[PDB]
Amino acid sequence: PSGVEGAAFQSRLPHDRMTSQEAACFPDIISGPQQTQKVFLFIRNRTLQLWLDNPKIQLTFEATLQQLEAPYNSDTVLVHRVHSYLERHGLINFGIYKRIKPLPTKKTGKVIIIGSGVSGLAAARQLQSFGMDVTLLEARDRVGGRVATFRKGNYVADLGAMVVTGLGGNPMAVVSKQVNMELAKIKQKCPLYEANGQAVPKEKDEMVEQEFNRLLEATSYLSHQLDFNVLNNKPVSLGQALEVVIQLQEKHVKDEQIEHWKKIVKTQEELKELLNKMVNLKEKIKELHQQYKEASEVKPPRDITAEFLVKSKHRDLTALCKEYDELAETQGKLEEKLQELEANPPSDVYLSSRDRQILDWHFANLEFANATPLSTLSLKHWDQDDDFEFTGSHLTVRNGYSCVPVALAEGLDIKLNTAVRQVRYTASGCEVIAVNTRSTSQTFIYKCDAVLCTLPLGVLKQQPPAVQFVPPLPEWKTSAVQRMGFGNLNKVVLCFDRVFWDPSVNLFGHVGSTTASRGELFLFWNLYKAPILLALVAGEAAGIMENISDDVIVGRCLAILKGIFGSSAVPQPKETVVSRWRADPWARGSYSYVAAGSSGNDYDLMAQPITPGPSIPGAPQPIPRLFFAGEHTIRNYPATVHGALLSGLREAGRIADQFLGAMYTL
Amino acid sequence: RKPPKGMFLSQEDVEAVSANATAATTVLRQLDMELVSVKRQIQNIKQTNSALKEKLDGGIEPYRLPEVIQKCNARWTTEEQLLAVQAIRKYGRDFQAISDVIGNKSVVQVKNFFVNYRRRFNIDEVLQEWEAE
Ligand SMILES: Cc1cc2nc3c(=O)[nH]c(=O)nc-3n(C[C@H](O)[C@H](O)[C@H](O)COP(=O)(O)OP(=O)(O)OC[C@H]3O[C@@H](n4cnc5c(N)ncnc54)[C@H](O)[C@@H]3O)c2cc1C
Ligand SMILES: Nc1nc2c(c(=O)[nH]1)N[C@@H](CNc1ccc(C(=O)N[C@@H](CCC(=O)O)C(=O)O)cc1)CN2
Ligand SMILES: [Cl-]
Repeated sequence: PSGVEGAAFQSRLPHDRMTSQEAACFPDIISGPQQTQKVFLFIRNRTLQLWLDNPKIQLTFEATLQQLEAPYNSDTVLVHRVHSYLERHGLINFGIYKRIKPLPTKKTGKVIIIGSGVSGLAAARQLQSFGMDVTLLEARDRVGGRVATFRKGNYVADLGAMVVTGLGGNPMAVVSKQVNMELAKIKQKCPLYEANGQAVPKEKDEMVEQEFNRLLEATSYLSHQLDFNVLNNKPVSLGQALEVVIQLQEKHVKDEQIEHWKKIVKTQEELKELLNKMVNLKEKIKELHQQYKEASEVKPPRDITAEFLVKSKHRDLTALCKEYDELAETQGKLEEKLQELEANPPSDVYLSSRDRQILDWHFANLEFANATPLSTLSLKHWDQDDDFEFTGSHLTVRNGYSCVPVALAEGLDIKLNTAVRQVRYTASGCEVIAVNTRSTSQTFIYKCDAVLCTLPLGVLKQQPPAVQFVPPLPEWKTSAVQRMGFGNLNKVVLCFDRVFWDPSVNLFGHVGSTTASRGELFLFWNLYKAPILLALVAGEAAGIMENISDDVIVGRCLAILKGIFGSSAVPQPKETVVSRWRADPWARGSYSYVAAGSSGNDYDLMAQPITPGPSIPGAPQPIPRLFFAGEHTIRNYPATVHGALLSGLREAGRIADQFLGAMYTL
Repeated sequence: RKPPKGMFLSQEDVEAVSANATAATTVLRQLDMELVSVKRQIQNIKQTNSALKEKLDGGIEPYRLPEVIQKCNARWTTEEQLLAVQAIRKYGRDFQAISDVIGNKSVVQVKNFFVNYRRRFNIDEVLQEWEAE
């Protein structure tokens, strides 16, 4: 989209309609005349346009007002209100931009942010901008968390987030203009090689892909039309549904085979009844002929009964011969009708074992995208976020995604190697207990007005806990934590000192031998101008490979590659890295997924701040004090970098609203 | 709205395959058995029909009588009247047969004969005797 409407679209807003959030801050406007609403929308869209046109610099209220034509600049209060609203909610003036108005010298309020991945960093920048005192506590010796790059010389390879999933409506589009990420498109051509190392003809590839898509569509029918979402009081998983659909297709193949062979028998039976008639008729004819001869041998002269006998038998014989010729005509029709059926059998199987292996590659691919086996995904909600996908091609950060968090960290107060152990939140304030990761005896106490927790869902799930909340979190929250899924997936980085593969081929697949092992090194990426290959480990394989040494993993990789490019070809790698996100105590998995038994609503529950009870009995309802962000807290964009970024922007706005108060809601 | 084309999925099907842990394997084996059962039935009739065909080997060639064409005649010779009377006795109403037997008299000519000589050849009395056979 273009113009002011493009700005709305790029900000994930409907251009011609006010949002729920906007209603809450502009109740006077949304409940008033349509014309006023249109004025508001234009001011909002235009303000967004100005910011998006040049996000490398702070868009001020004055700057905004100066670039609105009449009569829109004829209501300065409304403009100021809209501006503060957008600014507060992070729709403008987020990221890294050179500021015009210096930061307020005296700060207001103290916030401790747990974790310095993208959600934490984004929130910190916002809070600092709003004038709050902010400190981030990070367990690792680095920033960016699940955004982890690997460097040696010029070789650069992401072990964590790697893809920017389309720029249309993506906040990373603004970030990419602010930071100098080198974005590169991803050619979707992906040849596959069977376990024996020989390539898959692109006949099969297409057919199997189409079937894979047809099967997904089929599970959606099972879910929405037949309401097949519960089985034995248990939520149905995508895996289960697919197994059912496949079994039904196998059943149909056998049902058709049966009806085909039954048509043959039915016809085969008509034939035998006709043949029996013919055999009996031939006997009758053979007998009549003999009689007709005996009659014709009574030489004339002859009385009229003798003559009658000859003529009579003659007629009866011809009549019967006519009957036989008719039946012989029918015999030729049935005989040919059989050579037709015998030549046209219905298909033999639903899937040849080769077909099934290739199909499993596609499932492995889906298991990789969702970082979890298909048997764990909710059939009803696994794709609940599909309607919010961005437009444009998927891209990779050529110079490593870490450039983003590293940049976002500039000028923030971050305490590295500080692992939070306990979070105390009271009517009067919070205190956070943390230790030094390099010598656990060293203890730190941080007092603040509010705590923003961006601990990964994997960490929140840890049992026994890694981080203790005092008082314990309420059941509505802990249950949401128990219900949601936290997946896993791994990468193997193979650095060579020379190329040996097709450099224009962006990525290619290895088709596993069995279903069990479908996710084992099923895909290889060739992503940089550098000579590096990245191997993926997905589904059930992800968890198991983590228990296997690097050498055995790398050995398997080389074995696969030798099978594809030739044993002579592929040289020994210069360096290798294997990720193990599940074992990583600061992540304990890769990212969330909608588990069977869960739903999107759980993501909302993860987001809801906690407000402690009163310190003094009979005292008024406190302020909320414990807040949450992270990839696992944003229903519409979960499991991504943009999702984490948006979650931080959201909490920063909510915290600032709570402790600095809104100006803009009169 | 509906399942993708060629994919088959009824309420009834689904319930059967999901009723228990190995309901699917049961369904598929019970069909493998019905399938094997019907190919035994094919082999058997194929063999039955092979034998029956070899019984009709040679067809009805030695039994054909090269049949003469000969034109009509609206005149009734004594010979023909007697042939007809006997033909009626054997075949009854069947005008086509009676015509064929006499050889030179059309169906209409035969039908007429029935009326014209009904009296003289006690044709009703003859017909009632064909009816007792
Ligand atoms: C293998 C993999 C590939 C991915 N690929 C993509 C992709 O291609 N595209 C995409 O958009 N997204 C991708 N993601 C998702 C993306 O990386 C995450 O959604 C996002 O980076 C998470 O941000 P966060 O701040 O919510 O989480 P985190 O980065 O986990 O932030 C949390 C921080 O808290 C720290 N912490 C943990 N415990 C403590 C403690 N006790 N005390 C103090 N600090 C603590 C962590 O170490 C971390 O720095 C991928 C994720 C993985 C795992
Ligand atoms: N939208 C989209 N969103 C996502 C995922 C996805 O997978 N696609 N997966 C999760 C995030 N992790 C990844 C991991 C790998 C890739 C990746 O590399 N994907 C394919 C795209 C898959 C697609 O067609 O949607 C590509 O080559 O561009 C993208 C996101 C959650 N959000
Ligand atoms: Cl690390």
